Amino acid sequence: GKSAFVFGRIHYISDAFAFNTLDVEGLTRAVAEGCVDVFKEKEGIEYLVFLSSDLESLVANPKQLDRFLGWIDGLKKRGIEIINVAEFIRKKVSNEYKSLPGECSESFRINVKDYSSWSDYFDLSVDGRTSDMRWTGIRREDNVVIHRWYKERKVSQLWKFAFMKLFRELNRAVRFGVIDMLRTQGVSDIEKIKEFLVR
Amino acid sequence: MYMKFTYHFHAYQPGDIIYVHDGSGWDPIKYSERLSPVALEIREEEVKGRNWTRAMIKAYEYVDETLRMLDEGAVSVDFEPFTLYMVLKYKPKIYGEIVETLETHVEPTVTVPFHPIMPHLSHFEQEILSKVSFDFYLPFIARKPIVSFWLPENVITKDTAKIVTSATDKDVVFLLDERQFIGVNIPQARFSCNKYLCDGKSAFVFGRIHYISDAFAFNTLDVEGLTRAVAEGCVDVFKEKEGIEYLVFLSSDLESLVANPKQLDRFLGWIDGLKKRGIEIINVAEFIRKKVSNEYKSLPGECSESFRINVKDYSSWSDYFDLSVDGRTSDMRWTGIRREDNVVIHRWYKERKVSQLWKFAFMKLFRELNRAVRFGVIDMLRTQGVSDIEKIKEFLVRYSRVFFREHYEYFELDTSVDYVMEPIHEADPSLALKLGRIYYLMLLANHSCPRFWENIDTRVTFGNVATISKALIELMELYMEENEERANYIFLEYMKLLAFPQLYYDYDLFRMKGLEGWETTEKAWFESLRSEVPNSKYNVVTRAALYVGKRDLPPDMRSVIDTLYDLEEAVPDTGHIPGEMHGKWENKEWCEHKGKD
Amino acid sequence: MYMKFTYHFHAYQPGDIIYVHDGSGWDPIKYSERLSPVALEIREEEVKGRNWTRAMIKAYEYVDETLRMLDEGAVSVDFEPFTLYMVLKYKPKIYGEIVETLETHVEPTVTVPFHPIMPHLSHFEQEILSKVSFDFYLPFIARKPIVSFWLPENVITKDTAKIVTSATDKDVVFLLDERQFIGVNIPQARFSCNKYLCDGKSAFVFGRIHYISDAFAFNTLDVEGLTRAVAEGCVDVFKEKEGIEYLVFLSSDLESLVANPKQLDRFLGWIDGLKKRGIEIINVAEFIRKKVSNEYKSLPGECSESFRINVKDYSSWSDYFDLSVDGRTSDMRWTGIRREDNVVIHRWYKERKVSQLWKFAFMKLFRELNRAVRFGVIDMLRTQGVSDIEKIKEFLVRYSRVFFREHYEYFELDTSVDYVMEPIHEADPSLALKLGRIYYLMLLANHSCPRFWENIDTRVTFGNVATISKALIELMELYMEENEERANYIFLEYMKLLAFPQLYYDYDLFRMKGLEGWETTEKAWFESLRSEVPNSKYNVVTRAALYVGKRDLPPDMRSVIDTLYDLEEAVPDTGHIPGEMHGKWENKEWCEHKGKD
Repeated sequence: GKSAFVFGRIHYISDAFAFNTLDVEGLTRAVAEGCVDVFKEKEGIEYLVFLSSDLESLVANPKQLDRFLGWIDGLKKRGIEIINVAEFIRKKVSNEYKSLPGECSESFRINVKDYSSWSDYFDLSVDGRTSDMRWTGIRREDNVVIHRWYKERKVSQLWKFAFMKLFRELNRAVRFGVIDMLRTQGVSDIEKIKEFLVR
Repeated sequence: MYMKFTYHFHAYQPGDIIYVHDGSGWDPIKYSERLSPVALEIREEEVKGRNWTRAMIKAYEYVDETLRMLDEGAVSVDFEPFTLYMVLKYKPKIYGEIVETLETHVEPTVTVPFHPIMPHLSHFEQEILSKVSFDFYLPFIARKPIVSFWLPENVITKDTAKIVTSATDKDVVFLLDERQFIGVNIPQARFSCNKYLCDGKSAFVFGRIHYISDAFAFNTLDVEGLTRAVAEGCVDVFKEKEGIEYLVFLSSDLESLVANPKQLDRFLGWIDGLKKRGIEIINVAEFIRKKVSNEYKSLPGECSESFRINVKDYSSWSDYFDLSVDGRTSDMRWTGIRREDNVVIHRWYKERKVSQLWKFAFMKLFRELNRAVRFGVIDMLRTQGVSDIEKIKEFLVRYSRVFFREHYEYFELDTSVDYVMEPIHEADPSLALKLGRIYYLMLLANHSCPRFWENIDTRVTFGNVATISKALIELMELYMEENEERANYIFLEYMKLLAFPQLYYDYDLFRMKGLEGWETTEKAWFESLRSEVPNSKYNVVTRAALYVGKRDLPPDMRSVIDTLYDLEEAVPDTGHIPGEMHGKWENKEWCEHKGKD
Repeated sequence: MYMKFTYHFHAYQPGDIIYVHDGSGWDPIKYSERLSPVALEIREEEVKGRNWTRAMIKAYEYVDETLRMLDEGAVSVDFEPFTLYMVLKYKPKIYGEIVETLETHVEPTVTVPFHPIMPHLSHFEQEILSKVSFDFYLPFIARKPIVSFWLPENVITKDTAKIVTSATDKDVVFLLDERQFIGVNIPQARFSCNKYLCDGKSAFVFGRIHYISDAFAFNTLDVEGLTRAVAEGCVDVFKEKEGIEYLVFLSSDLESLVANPKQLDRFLGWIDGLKKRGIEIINVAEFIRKKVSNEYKSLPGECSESFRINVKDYSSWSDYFDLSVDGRTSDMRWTGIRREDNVVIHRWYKERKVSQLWKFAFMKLFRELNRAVRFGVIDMLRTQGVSDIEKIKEFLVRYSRVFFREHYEYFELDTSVDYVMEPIHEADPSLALKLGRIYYLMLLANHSCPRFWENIDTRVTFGNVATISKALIELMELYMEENEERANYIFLEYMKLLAFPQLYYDYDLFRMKGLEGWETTEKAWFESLRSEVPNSKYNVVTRAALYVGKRDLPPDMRSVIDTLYDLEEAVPDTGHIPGEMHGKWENKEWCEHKGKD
């Protein structure tokens, strides 16, 4: 019905910062060199390297704030402009930034895998993509229940499925309660109840 | 750097055969070639040939001189067998230089005779071709425990991989394109030593990066851009810090080194640029050996069955990627059909859209012709007391020593009649060697090339059809000698070539769905078949079938084609192959044949 | 009793045509017939003919005399159009008697010209045949608001039912077999006035009881047993108490009335026995009318869309029921394939098992030949300015007035060239009427009969092939006159008949699975094709194609078949049809052709 823009982070560089597995030189090179699009540099076409992490990664260790500042500084020194995903798109559509033919349009539509995530147990992926098995305890591709290591023992993740399922039922019990009781008060329009719950 | 780099080059020419001469089958085939003068510019020199094949064979000498400038073991090369054979026959000095290079200086890579799409052949043909590939390459690979292998257009399926790996005791490395990998994403698998399960055994696999390979091959990045794309764009910052070697693997046609006059120097400059960046140039097999030997450091499990990845069946290195719906390649280029939604595609040619439906019909017809020939061989050998299909297979593999005799003899390998006939020694060699010739003409007729291009009317389509017509008429005539009804079973097959346009109806192609909705109409089919040359009103398939038939058919059958067709319009002239337009042709409007001698 | 009873008889002869004579297409076809003397015993009399068709036409007079002994409106009868036409030409007095009976005494039932399996034809052919069926029957059905309809072998699909019902404004009653019903069990639906949705409109349906019908037709129960099976075995105790009329409907070939010498008297005795039990004999259409008029009492909803039942697509009245896996019939008898598990079946013939794979190939080949003819007609009419496919369809329907001219003229219906050419009056009638002839020879060639029997080598298979060969050679020659390349598109089609055994390979029949596991092997295929006559070494398809080709092919093409084949072995002799063995044949070992005159 509508179409959305989409950007996908690079997991391995994002986590390299967030979990302190590469120094500032390494992070700078991983981006400035590792992500270079030589064709777009030639054609003078802007492209966006987009990374993401929890904000709390900035205090995951006492040096994270300086590391991040040094990283961004390293990139600017490479001639890399730091610019947010929205202002990036805005600068594209405005044609302040040159584009490929069809860029930021509905011919540049890509797909996204249903139930994929940014933080799933990737070591169990069978398609090289992510899923939601971490929160359900079930790998969908072969419909099996997984286990994980915890304090030296393997633990079934079956409890997550039950937890999730139970809450679907509690959630509905509460929602129907609200609707049933508001009905007694002479409120029949479910859309008015929705607007209320929103307000 | 811990990054290593290598390049693989694949060399192949379909040849310029327009009419195979009659022969007994006891010797390699002889033939008439197209006369279509053309020249290639290499640096400041012009290299001229009487046809494209002969121009390119001369060019191969310049390529070899350039490969000799590289360090030992830097790159790998496969030469398609009949291509190397044509070099041997035409310019044995050039063959000598190339084989010396393959022996000592570059890693030799095994590939299939006649460059068919392997998963578009029956298992029986694939089996014979796989065994012949390793035999033909014996002089270059005899002592090697691991060998790399080049499937034509890198079109692979698990079944085809099983046939190939079953045909040798060596470990195989398949050279592929990274867009073929599945069950892992591209960055996740990149540059590591991965393996691939082909059932009974596993193979190593490496996948090229097409955008960098093509930036070289089609001259869209300068040497500095190529150097940057590799040294920077491919860096693995983690492996650099861990001191773990990884391989950036690229591949192109060997002929890309003469795609324009500066290619040879661009390539040398690129390699020099990488070496100066601290990147060692090391071929795929040596890279694996160093990982396996622990001379290089590995990720846990690297180079073992723990590092298995999957490859998409029917994927390739050269598909029409702009039509991909899964981010991977397929074989739609050669079949005319996108598998994911089962639709017949179109492509542009001379600024009009042309349905690719003809490719499906051509492929399907050849599957049928191939079996008619194979079953004819099996049937006639049965009449000679040979009933064991495995002995027949052995004979057909050994017959490559007749077909490529001078190559095996160059390397002091036995090509004698007694060697070739050994598995079927109860059979009359006059009949058996004729059947071997017929079988090999059929194999030669399965070049993938016609289906690579958007337009049917090319010299390679003419060649495939003229070659299979030779085989069919000879097989028909063997059955006539027996006073057999089966002779007309074979005439039926030849009639399907002559009456190629009728296959739209007979194959029910009207039932298929076009991508845009018009590609499977009668109008789209017939328009796709229109002649591209003014001196023939017939489509190229009919044209070639007539060209051979008017020479070879028995008199009654010749009178039939003389009545139905204007035989003066059966000429070898065809449309040009778009990829050959960089040549300096005497006739650049179409692919001529000068017929005065 | 409230029970009502009726019988339906279906009359059809494939004919004995062995070679159609050349003709312009302006007149009905003329032809040479098989000379194979045979006699039928009816009561104490012998009825003799020069061939089976002519013997049976004489027999029809005895059948008519017996039907005239029944009460008015008791039974229904369909006569296949060309069968009735052959009666008219050979014995017009017998045709007169039959048509008088159809006009006044029995309910006339519409059926399709040439008795093809309708769901085994393309929609286009089915459409033409459906429209012709109602036109041909105009003299018998013009004033009727409801008409019964006989699909050959009762093979039906919802799509075919839609084509048939769309071809008339009348309500249709389909006469079927109760083993065809689905979505209801047999006792649940039995004897009621049910309907059937064929999309836009609905039809009435009645399903025969095969075991009682066959007990009569094959003489396995005496008259008292037949009477009991109906009056007792079919009683609906509830409807008897409720006073609700119900119809026990049975059906057989009309020729079952001469399957042995006592059949006619058995039938009359059976009807007499039922009437004495209080059972009124009333044809299907009259039964429906009485329900609809409320002269009879109905269950709530009876005879309306409320009483809809379903019919299994591809079910029939005569399938190999011993191989059924769902308790219903199918079309495996004619295709050679059981649909439920997709396997190729075998049957017994002369105490050996014979694969039915040949039936699939024969069916598939004819689908292709049919289209080649139809597209040739459409293409050649296009060259005459006729582009509207609907006008072409109208012309092909009106052409039945040429093909069956004497029948329409008997009933004072317009058969003039101006009437027939009206929808395509811009076209040259010399060409158009030749194309109409060619199209109708193709239709005539689609008799279902060859595929009914277990063995390919029969006079009906010979006839179908000889007839389609005539059409193809004529169409080829029309294209030759235009100096067209398309002439060899048609020669290809004829070559597929000549080289019929090669279709095992070309149709990839080796990929199919046999029921027992051997039915799809090469050995099974070739054994199935072996000649059943000592004076021809060729399979019956090749034999017939040669028989016509040696007479009709242009001289160059005749020389080709003269070189590849022994034309003295192209004779019309074939194996016998198992169902004709009750006849007294001059040669009972095979179906001869005496060729001296």
